Amino acid sequence: MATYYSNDFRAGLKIMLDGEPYAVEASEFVKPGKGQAFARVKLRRLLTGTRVEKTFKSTDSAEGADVVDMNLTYLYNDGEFWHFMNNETFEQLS
Amino acid sequence: GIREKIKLVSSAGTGHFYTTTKNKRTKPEKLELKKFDPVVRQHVIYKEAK
Amino acid sequence: TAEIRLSDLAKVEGGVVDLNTLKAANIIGIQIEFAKVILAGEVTTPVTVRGLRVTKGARAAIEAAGGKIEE
Amino acid sequence: AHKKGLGSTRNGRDSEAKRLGVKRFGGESVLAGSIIVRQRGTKFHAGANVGCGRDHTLFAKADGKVKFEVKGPKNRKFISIEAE
Amino acid sequence: PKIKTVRGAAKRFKKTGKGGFKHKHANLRHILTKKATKRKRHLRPKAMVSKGDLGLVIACLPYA
RNA sequence: CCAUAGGUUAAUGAGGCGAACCGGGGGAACUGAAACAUCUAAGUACCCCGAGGAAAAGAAAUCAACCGAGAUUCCCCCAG
RNA sequence: UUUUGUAUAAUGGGUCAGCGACUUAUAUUCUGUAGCAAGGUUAACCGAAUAGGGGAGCCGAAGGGAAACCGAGUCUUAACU
RNA sequence: GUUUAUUAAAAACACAGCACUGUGCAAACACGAAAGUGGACGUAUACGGUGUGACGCCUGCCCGGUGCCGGGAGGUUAAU
RNA sequence: UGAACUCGCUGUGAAGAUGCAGUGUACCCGCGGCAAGACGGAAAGACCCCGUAAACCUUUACUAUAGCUUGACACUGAACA
RNA sequence: CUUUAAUGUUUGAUGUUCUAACGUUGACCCGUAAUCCGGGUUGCGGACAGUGUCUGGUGGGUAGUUUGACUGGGGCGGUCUCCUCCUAAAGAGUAACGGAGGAGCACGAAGGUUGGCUAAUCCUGGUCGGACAUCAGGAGGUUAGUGCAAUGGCAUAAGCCAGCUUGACUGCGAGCGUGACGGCGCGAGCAGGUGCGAAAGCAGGUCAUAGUGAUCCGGUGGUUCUGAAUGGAAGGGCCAUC
Repeated sequence: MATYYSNDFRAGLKIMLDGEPYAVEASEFVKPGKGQAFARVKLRRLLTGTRVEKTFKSTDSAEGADVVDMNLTYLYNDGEFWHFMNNETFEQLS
Repeated sequence: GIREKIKLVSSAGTGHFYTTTKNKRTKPEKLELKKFDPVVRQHVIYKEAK
Repeated sequence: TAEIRLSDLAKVEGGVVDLNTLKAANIIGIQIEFAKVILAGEVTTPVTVRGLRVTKGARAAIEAAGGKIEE
Repeated sequence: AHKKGLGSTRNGRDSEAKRLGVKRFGGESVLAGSIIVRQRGTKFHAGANVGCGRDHTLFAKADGKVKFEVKGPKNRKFISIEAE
Repeated sequence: PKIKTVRGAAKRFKKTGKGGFKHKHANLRHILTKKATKRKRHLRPKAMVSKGDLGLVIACLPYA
């Protein structure tokens, strides 16, 4: 369980909301006089995944999980489902 | 974070148990340590559980 | 439950001691179902105790004055 | 009146002080089990009738007077107790 | 009207023989397996209330 | 068609007011919790109906403890 | 009056007279005091009643334990030097 | 033309026109714990809402976000 | 509108003096004028901050709810596919 | 697993028909000199709709409230807990938005014990071979290492390897140190029970200090400790613990 306000996630930090979990590509920061600060966070969808655009204010946080991206090795095909293979821990995957 | 906790269930008739932490993703086998039992007053080998 | 000293023991009525006649002496109460006798000191009369729970020391004290304790 | 922007400070972190040091000084009659010296490393080593806790804490193992030595080839400080 | 005793204090203390109060230590509800055995033995029996926080206990319960 | 609904006349009874008390219908918020949503405030304030000199309840499908007490209301306790 | 600090150019008061602010009930606690004293005291109520009856009750003399229990001991403990 | 009566009369609002959309009439919608009225003793050349504001020339591209509309297969899903 | 027998100056001072210290000038008292001062009068600053103050307004802030909407039961039945 | 029926299926999904519930803000008749309402045939609807209870979705149309603090004004930015050093003025303690770094762990061996060992980096010689692999020798001296920052520390080594093992064990604990307190920290030794060493002895974690949060509520296991008349159980209590 993690927390990330809009002054924390800036690039390559996954967020989780309802879901599906998204990814931040690039963002700017505006701290304007009279009013609250915000950030034009250009998010990126992960599942479908085309795009989503939100303008988060100083509130609020979002759950960051999961982030993990790593190199795999394809070796197997059977019917519908496929599998992969690691080289740093040698663990199966579906 | 990584190192979760386990429950050392006594293999004797008592319901006493020790608890400790073991990293499952390094040595995935069970622990068979041999400690004191405050109920039977024996030196029973303990077995790993959740 | 209620605890009873050895001072308020020679004034029950006569010699007999039970849950009643200690209730009339107003030293235990009305809602009492269990009563005991505890070594507290200075018992004189041959007190007869029936149905109470005399711990250890008043049994060596009431019999030292001439009493008999039964269940 | 104009007001320019102000920076930040990365510093500003300190600990609770651990109250280390010599507790009972020399020629002071102590009871058995009294802490004599709290220290991180063994600045003072344990001499006669003085033990060493796991915290490198030199504790008294008998009654008597705290005594400081300069014994040893490496010129180090020991702490002894003359049993009184 | 009479004084109403705070019920959160009467269920956490008990009157001793000479006016003092005993209490239960508070470290004993969760992740204790990170603590040592010596920390989990001296917190098991009851201990007395220190005199620095004794006047608050007497004031919050007059009857007991 | 019968009969009703409806119409007219008579008989007796009711309408309205009142200082508080009582039963039922409806029912807040400020405040307290050092904020606040549960809760407290409080079934209080108030609105409405109805009855009396008092009103309401009331002669156990009740407690009790394995011994017994015999409807209701009110006061002191039990007990913060 | 409020303040680290006021002749302060800090606040208040035109002056007079009248009124105007630490209380009341019920609990509990401590000191002083009075009565009785290992015992003390009655509450409502009957009452030709601030008299006398009324001991229902409250507090103290025994504590320890979470509790059953045990008792000048007791709890923790298989037992405690 | 109208408006901040009591410091702002305007570039504000209104306006005919235009377009989207709702509504087949016991209409939509509004008021009302409800019955009932408005809409209307009208009924799509009618009515309600929204945006723009005579007129002349015009009003381009984007359906991802959000809202609306349509389809129902598959997945998740309440009381029962 | 505290009381005044109510000067200029430089300096000190809660940090810009008719009252303090030094020094200078000035008989006592009105009327007509002018507004530099008495941090003049009038409004417990409108701005700023503080208060675990209030008020409305906004929204994909939180928990709710009117209304709209779906399904089951109820009023609610009978023949066949 | 699937295509395929025979069956008692469990029953839903709709789709026609019928009328007697219900709708009728259709006409006609009457109460009635009455476009309200009520009764009467009849016509069209029709078990749909509509309403009530339960329930999911939608819901600023509306209501109750929250929207942190330090701060060389508020804001903005930054910090909030813990650890090392300096500021800190030769005990301790000591502030600032003062100078600098780290932590929200790891381990069943990297713990316990017994036995044995002593580095860094240069220099020379040496197959591939080089600034840097391994080997041989010396100078050199702990400038090395210590699971991880920093100070303190360590050669009797806490640094490194191996054999054997689980004392990283239960009930205590005289005593003091440090805190307003909640708490934290050291603890000889006793009792039971093991480990290693022939033996003396050592071990209730790791060289030490960071690796962590109080309560309430809730879950698992054990223990008649209680258990609303009794005998049980539920729920509580204790203990281990999430």
